[PDB]
Amino acid sequence: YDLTTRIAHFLDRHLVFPLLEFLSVKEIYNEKELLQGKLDLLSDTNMVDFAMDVYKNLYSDDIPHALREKRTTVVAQLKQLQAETEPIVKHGFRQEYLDTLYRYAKFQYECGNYSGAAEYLYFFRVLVPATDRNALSSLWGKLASEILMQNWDAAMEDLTRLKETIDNNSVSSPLQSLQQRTWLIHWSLKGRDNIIDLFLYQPQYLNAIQTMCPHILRYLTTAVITNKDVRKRRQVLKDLVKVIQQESYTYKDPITEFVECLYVNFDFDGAQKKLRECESVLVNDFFLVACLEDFIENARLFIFETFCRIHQCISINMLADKLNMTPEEAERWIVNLIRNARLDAKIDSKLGHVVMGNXXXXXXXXXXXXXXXXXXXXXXXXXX
Amino acid sequence: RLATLLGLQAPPTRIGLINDMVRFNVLQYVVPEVKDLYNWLEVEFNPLKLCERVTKVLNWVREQPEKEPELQQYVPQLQNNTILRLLQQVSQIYQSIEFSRLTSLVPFVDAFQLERAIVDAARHCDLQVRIDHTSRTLSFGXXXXXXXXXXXXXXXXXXXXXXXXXXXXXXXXXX
Amino acid sequence: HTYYKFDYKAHQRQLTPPEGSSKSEQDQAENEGEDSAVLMERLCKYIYAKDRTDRIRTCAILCHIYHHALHSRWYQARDLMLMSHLQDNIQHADPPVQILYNRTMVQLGICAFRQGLTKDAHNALLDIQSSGRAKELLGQGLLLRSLQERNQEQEKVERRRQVPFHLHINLELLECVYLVSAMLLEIPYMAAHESDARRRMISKQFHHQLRVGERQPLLGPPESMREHVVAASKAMKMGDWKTCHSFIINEKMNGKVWDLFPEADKVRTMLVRKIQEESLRTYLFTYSSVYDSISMETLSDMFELDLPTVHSIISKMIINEELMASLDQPTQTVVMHRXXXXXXXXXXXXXXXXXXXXXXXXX
Amino acid sequence: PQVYEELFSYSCPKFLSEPFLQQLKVFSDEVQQQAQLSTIRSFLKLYTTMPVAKLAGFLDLTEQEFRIQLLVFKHKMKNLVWTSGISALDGEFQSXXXXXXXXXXXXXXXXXXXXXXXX
Repeated sequence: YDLTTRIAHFLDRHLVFPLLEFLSVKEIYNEKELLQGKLDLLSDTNMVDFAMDVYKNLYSDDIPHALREKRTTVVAQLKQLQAETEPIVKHGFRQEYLDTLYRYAKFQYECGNYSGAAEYLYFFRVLVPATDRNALSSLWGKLASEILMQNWDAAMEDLTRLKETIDNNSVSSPLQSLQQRTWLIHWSLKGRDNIIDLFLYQPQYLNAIQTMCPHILRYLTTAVITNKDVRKRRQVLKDLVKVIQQESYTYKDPITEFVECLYVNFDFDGAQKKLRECESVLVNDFFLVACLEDFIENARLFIFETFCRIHQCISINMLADKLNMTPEEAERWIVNLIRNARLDAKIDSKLGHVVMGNXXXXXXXXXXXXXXXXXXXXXXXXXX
Repeated sequence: RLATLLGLQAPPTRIGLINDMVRFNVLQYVVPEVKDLYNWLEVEFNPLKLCERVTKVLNWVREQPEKEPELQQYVPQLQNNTILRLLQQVSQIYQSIEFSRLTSLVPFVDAFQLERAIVDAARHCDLQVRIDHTSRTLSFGXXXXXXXXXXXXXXXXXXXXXXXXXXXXXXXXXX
Repeated sequence: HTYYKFDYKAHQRQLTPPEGSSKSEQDQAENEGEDSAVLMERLCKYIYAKDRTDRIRTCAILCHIYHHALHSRWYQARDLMLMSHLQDNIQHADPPVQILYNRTMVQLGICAFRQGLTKDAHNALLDIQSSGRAKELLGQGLLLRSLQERNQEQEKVERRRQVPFHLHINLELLECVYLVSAMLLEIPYMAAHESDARRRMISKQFHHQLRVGERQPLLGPPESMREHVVAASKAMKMGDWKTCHSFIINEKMNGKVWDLFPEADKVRTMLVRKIQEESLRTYLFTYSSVYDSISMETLSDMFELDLPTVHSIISKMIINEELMASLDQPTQTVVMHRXXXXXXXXXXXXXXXXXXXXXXXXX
Repeated sequence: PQVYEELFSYSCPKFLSEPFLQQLKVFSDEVQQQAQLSTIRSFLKLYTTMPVAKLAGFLDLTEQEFRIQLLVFKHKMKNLVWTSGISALDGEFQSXXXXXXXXXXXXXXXXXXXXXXXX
């Protein structure tokens, strides 16, 4: 995939630069695109720490003019805001003070000092004229800064403060924004079964701010598909396949759409080949990178379970040959899966035979029949 | 309604209609090969020899300009009738015959078309079958159950015969 | 005067328009790599405003969707439609909008079907093709026949607003398309119901027509297009896919239904494949009674479907319908005809439910 | 058990309610230990031959890791559940009357109908 479009695609500044730096650090130190674009993008802004890093090797050559100007303009801005806030604390007006807290927050954020951006951001608590706009926007900010400082605990916290807050409007997406933040927190924190529930829930039809439109499609999709323990047939069917709204996000990244159609349709080989194909790109995703190996393995386990429950006796060697993936690798994967107790697969690699089992038998059916009879009797008693 | 519409007293059977065919005037102007065909299929039908008879009879029709023309347009339904009879007779001869043998026994346009025909005969209830694709065998009926009710059905027939026989004996008594 | 035509014809009209015009001119628009697309999107963007009336704005929108659905990828059109947000507005009125509302629905229904999305197409067309009067609902009816009706003329002239034939799209194509869809969708689910597994219930368009034919005193070889589609259906039921594919052309040839598309070859082969799949499904559904076991190799060769598709379809379906069927992937073989104990357990549950209900009434 | 144990731990007060009379909670603990056993029997065999690993996964949940080698054999001694081939070199467990059962069910059905008619 081209970087220009990816970097272009995400509105957020952190995504714009942090993603470039991730792609650069994440895959190859040598490649130009991560470093050139990050350099040029950083030089458009007030953070010299990021700029200093760019100056360092693997980064665009250091320029004296860029740093001195940024640095000095900052000194000036800090003095200005300091005074203005002094004066605002001393006209006795809440709105001005709130703006100052917000403006110190903005200043610190662009300057790249995140702790302070957070502190002065939430300092606007007391001076909030109203919880819904003064307070919920404070939430959106703590959410941005917390995501960027990598505390997703705090993200959930201000998500519950925001969505717990009494005034809620159905029309506003902010519902959308908060869903996205929560989804992201769950995803960063077996399958969560929360992340997907969140991402699948709605589309604002307005820019995510937090989540790439493709990002929501892929995160929702993969998290769901991997939720064997949590997911209902509906969860595969109800909340993804049948879900018309989510279709919008899905049509954005069609490779993922077909991946899910493949899985739902029982062609797990196709599905897993798509996944193998995308793996290298998905390892470039700043939020997804850490969970990739887990989600794919879970999907594979689910596929095995679908194969495994439907056949009493399996020719393992044939399956490995006919798998479309190497037989030895498949056997190794099964061996890894089994100890976890994910699969009740009865397997000897050497035999190549696999066997899974879900008067005694006859008694079983008889027992069930008796059970039903009991229920019927109970109903009769109730009627009486 | 149309049968009543053609001054027919009632809808007929093919056997009934055939008898008019059986009558000499239809027969007299009737090409000989067809009379033979009627023998082969309607009179003395034997699966172990039908294929040969048809092979020797089918050459004659093709050669004739007029016979071939009459024949060309009935190949399909004729084939269907013959194969239906073969499936029924095989149903009588066997209990579980190999798919290779059954298909082999009766000529078909294609091996798969033969299976199609066999199932169609089953749906129209001219034969009951269970086709096991794993072992490549067909059964004209859990295993012991299907044997038990086959035995019962044989015993019943035997009893019927005995009863009828007894009746005949009564007549012999007078002798 | 533009949208309903091809990019070529449009650029001819435009070129010829400019040749007549004096070289000096004033134009708001700035030339773009695509001259035509930028013209349409230009006037489009112009017309829509908060201030601007819905009849004009909605008119613009609908024209966008029509043009785009014809000359551009389908997804774009879909996005436009769902983003544009006209539900109440489209129906009333704009005078000529009604045609756009139903005309553009028809058009995206057609392009999505050209893309060989059946599930999409049947979703799209059902509301508008449920209409008995659909010919009129598309604003195509002979002026004369309703000109005797509408008279007196004072009232009548306003009433006869039906769109021109060049704008108008043939009904046979549309109907055959939708019926072909409803066939692919509703046949396997019907067959299974014939199977009596009854896992799910599905409705297929033109189903009523098929029922009428069965109860008909006379059954003729197919002549009208619906009869060719019909024969293809019955052919699917009996498991002859070749016959079914043949029949659609035969119904089509008199109809000329498939000849009205530029990509017709591509769609012929695509449909040939989708029909291969669904006919394989149908076969399996109907014949699982008398077959205890199957062969994926033979089935693969005879349906002309590679095993990867076969095993997938069969396993998927069996898992979805809870069919008592077992597949060995190693030997590539299938098993059916079973469970008793489980069934009884289910019945018991149902009974319990009924009892509970009765208790409610008693209370 | 983890939930069961915690339930005793929290509602420790209810059990206590005299203190000498119930110094050790004896009865509740005995009852809980019986309660833990029932679920394993509930699978109740019904399999002619069972993979060891599946048994290990299920017995693993029980607090003692070594119980299945021991916990499984112990269950056989109880006789609530029957294990076949246990202690085998292979290591894989193996696992008129019917008519009577059927007749019994038919009787119950009739009884239910009678009550319905009488009602």
